[PDB]
Amino acid sequence: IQRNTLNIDKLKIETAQELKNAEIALRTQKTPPGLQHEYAAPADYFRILVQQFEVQLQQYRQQIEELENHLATQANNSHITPQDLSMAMQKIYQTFVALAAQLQSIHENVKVLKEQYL
Amino acid sequence: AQLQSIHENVKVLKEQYL
Amino acid sequence: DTEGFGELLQQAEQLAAETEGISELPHVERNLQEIQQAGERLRSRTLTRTSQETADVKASVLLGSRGLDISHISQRLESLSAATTFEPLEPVKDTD
Amino acid sequence: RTSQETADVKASVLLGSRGLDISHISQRLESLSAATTFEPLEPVKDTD
Amino acid sequence: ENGEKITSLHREVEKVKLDQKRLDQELDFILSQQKELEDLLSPLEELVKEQSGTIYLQHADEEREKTYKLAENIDAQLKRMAQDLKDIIEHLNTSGAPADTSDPLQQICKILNAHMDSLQWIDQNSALLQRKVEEV
Amino acid sequence: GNQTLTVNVEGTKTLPDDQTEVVIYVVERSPNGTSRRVPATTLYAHFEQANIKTQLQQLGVTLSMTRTELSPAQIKQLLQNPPAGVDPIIWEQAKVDNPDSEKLIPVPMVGFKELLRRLKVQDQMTKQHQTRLDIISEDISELQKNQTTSVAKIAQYKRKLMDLSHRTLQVLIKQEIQRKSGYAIQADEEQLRVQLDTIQGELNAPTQFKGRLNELMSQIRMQNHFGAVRSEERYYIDADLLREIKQHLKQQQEGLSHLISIIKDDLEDIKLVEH
Repeated sequence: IQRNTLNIDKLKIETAQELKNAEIALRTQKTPPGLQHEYAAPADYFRILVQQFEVQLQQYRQQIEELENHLATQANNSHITPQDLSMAMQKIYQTFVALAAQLQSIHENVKVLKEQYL
Repeated sequence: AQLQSIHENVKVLKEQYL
Repeated sequence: DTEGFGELLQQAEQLAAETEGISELPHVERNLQEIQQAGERLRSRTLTRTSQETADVKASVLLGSRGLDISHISQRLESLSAATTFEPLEPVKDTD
Repeated sequence: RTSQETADVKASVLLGSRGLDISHISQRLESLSAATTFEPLEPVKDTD
Repeated sequence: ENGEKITSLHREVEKVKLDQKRLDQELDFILSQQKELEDLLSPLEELVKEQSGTIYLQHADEEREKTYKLAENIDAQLKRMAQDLKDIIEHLNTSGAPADTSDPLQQICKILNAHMDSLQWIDQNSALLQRKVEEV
Repeated sequence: GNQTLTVNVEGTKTLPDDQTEVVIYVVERSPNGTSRRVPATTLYAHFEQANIKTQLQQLGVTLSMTRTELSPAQIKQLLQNPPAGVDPIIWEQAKVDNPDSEKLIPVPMVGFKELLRRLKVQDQMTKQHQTRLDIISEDISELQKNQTTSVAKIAQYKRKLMDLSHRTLQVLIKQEIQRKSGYAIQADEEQLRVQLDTIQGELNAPTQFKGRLNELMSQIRMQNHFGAVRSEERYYIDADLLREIKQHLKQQQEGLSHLISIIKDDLEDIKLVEH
């Protein structure tokens, strides 16, 4: 049900932006042609749409390049050893301790700002 | 620093045995 | 007792699915050598921000405020990584 | 038994769990070993 | 003990029986917004079909239809390539898994993935929170 | 038969040896039109009158009581004396052995006929716990089904937004061609085309996206045709080695849960400084 929550309020933002796009088409048609040159918003929409294509193409590139990591190792990872399991737990735990130590190095700063401002 | 190097080992025995 | 990892996995998938700022695409279920590499590829970004000279102490202040001891979990993970478990080399498949 | 490479750090875990900072106590004990404190005494015990 | 455990569990149940009853209302509110979007678009779609009877008269009209139709082609390729990528990832995740998931090792390796991306979220959001501590 | 009174049944509950527990309350309506409950001790002080109790027994009542709160005064006065034939040492010790001092009170057990009376109530209470777990299974069968109905709604409504987004795009494309019809190509529009030409180049380049995606959909099949032609190395990891691996992964996961608290806690707190 929580995996539904975050999909629903995402789709609510997705749908509210498409209503806001279609209002540009609704406004451009109601604008008289002797003033339609003053309404930049269709060119703002196409510039934003191209910038959204340019962002999606970088995200699609990363997932291809991480799939090309995954298959290059899964072609060689011939079984699973208890020592790969040991070394996975050990590496993740040191990454966890290091990130808890980073979060301490921020969470105390948040309090120094809070006890200055409220 | 010596007692830290023992007091922790006591907890390793304790959560192994109880 | 007979209460296996699937109960803890169901909570692991929750901690992921309540941090996922939902993508347009699904995520990839890595094999264990990309898991080992993702750990170290991330730790090598953490340890340019935090010196290891203070790491375990700062983590114990933060997580000890919630009742976790780190040194016990480390010494468990040292004894678990010393444990001489099962002997490998699986026999030949099905038929030949 | 204990390497000095970890001493002040391990002591700060153990005694910091009980509310002690070792770094302020060391920096006090540094100033208490740098400080040019008094020589002969101003007049206490005035019935002498 | 069972009496207080069951008297807890039915509260937990009725809270989730309210959570879903928010989600059904928010979903069919989105359905209302998508119906309004369509009754806002459909009059524009027909008036723009009438105005598609306009004759182009310069090479600058010809290249201009090609420019904005290139965006229409790219949109219809990217909103495909998302499904072409998704089917690769869901066919990979549903074939990297051995045929018995009651196994401890599959359960541990999937816990270790969810811990690894809990940590990749902790890194990225620590690298956001610390910037707001550099802004204030 | 008083016209200012309404009798209400709040619950009925099966008991052992062919009896039923019935919970009732009375409502009084005043001559100005307001209503109240009638207090339990006041209603019991009607029922315990011999002229009323005889009529309740003629309706088949075996026992009558309140279910009223005991003040600390009433509790302390009850505990102050050992019950008939209980030893004082056992009666004082049973106040220390009492595991919840504000929900629970010590009550004697005398002869096997009291033990059997408890065991029959435990049998009937076990059934009344089961009849609630049966309904909690139907409640969770509403939830997992309606959860799946929400997934089906999302999987339709995202695909309906795709129809409407393509329709907004095809309207705006034609409106912009129509708005600039008869004008020369503009600087905004040559920049837009040079970005779109570059993007269309990246999408058609034989070593970019489509080429890679078609060799990935080759590789996964070549691998999986031979993966199903290995043996399964079925490692016998020990049961208590797996117990401590579960406990390590638990303390690591409850630790991650506190970090994922703190980053959300702090990221909402900082928004209270920015406003």
